[PDB]
Amino acid sequence: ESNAIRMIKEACEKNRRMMTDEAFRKEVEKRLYAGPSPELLAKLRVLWAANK
Amino acid sequence: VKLSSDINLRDFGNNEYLSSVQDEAIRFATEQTDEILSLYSQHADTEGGRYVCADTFKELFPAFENKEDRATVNNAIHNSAAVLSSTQFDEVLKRDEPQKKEVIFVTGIPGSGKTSTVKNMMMQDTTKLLFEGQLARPQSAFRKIEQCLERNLEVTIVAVSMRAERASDNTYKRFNEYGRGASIGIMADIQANLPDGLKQIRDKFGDAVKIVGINQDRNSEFIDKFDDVIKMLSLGSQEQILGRLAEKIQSDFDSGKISRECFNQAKGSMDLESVFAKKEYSQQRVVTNSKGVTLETKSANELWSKVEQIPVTGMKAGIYLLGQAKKAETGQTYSGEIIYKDAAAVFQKTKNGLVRHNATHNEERLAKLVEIGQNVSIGSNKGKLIVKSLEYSA
Ligand SMILES: CC(=O)N[C@H]1[C@@H](OP(=O)(O)OP(=O)(O)OC[C@H]2O[C@@H](n3ccc(=O)[nH]c3=O)[C@H](O)[C@@H]2O)O[C@H](CO)[C@@H](OP(=O)(O)O)[C@@H]1O[C@H](C)C(=O)O
Repeated sequence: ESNAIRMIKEACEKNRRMMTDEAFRKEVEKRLYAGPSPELLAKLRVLWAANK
Repeated sequence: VKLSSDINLRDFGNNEYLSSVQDEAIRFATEQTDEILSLYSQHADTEGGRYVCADTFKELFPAFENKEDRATVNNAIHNSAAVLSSTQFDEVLKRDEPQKKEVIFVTGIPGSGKTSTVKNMMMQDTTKLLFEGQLARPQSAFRKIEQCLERNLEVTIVAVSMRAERASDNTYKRFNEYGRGASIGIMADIQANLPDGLKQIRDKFGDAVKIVGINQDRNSEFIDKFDDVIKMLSLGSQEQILGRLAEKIQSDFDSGKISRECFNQAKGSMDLESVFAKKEYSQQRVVTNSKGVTLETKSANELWSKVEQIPVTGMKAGIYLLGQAKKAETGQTYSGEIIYKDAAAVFQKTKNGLVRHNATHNEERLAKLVEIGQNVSIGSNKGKLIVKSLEYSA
């Protein structure tokens, strides 16, 4: 089996670990749907403001 | 670095706001492509720009900054974000990296945990690129897969799958925190046509592309063989799924489980009245009595079985075949007792037999204005509902 197929199976395990472990599930879902970071948002504001 | 293709305009009609957001989005993506891609790679949570995704690109547009605006502006900025992702896909492939041999496509219905699954993947030395996107209409993915095969890269496709209802619950939570959920129209369109697109891809490329699945209904079960992936993903037609989703989002709003803003983003551009009118009650009836009403469906064996029971007082005995109900003609008043109601339809016994009203009439909700067992007249004066009670005692 390829490295990609092994990578997907190991991801499926951590999907199962999200269902039992609630501290693990909160730390994953915190990052995903936060938005841009304060560092990146500083860069973006200059980029947007420089080109109107 | 120019964009890989032209950004398709959508017609927003008289919506002047979205029309202007679209143009400002296309201008930004076209003119600042070099600086946008640089910020995507070096600064966002994208594995140095190896995780490629149109949804992550939306965060670099100014219209998408505020949480309140995301559901509204999404369709106006999407195509710019998608073409930037396509441009980014191509720029990653241009990097001369002999060690990196693998390209992974992640696809599936919105709210099935694709991005959470991608976070739970650990990057490897051989991983070149990971692209999250729809393959239900796979024409654009053909150009992507084609380029991978030109450079002798190993292409894998992961089809993540989940029930439409459980997936819809995950998009609600996403909408309330992130600000973007997903429309039922696109959820049904992806889920119904994803098996066709994968099969279409399979015929075209064969063993060169490897297609696997993840069943999220069975604790993230990995599905190795292509025939098993098609069985997992075969969860009904586009009419069925859209029908079930239309009733779900409406029921959830009527009960007070989701807000009006969550309901509207899920509704999207859909005319729900038109979806509800397509629903069939062909093998269905309602039995009434002093205790209440009982919904029953008949199976191929010709046995009626009870689906639902609703206690109501003051009804006489009766059997009503819902599949033989006359559709209410607009601009006419129908008088009589309501014998059954659900998310899609309202069934009223008149003196000219059983009559069926849509539960919505020009975005006004008929169902909430009447109760089962109640005697009413229902008429529409110039696209405005007129419901009068006819209850009396004498
Ligand atoms: C179908 C659609 O519009 N959106 C869906 C599609 O995005 P996508 O980026 O794969 O959608 P394409 O526009 O079909 O782009 C595919 C390719 O088509 C070329 N292209 C595209 C546009 C254009 O103008 N010109 C052009 O050439 C280009 O090569 C691009 O890579 O897949 C995502 C991942 O499942 C969905 O996001 P989530 O499931 O994560 O919510 C997304 O739907 C969510 C709910 C939402 O939209 O908000």
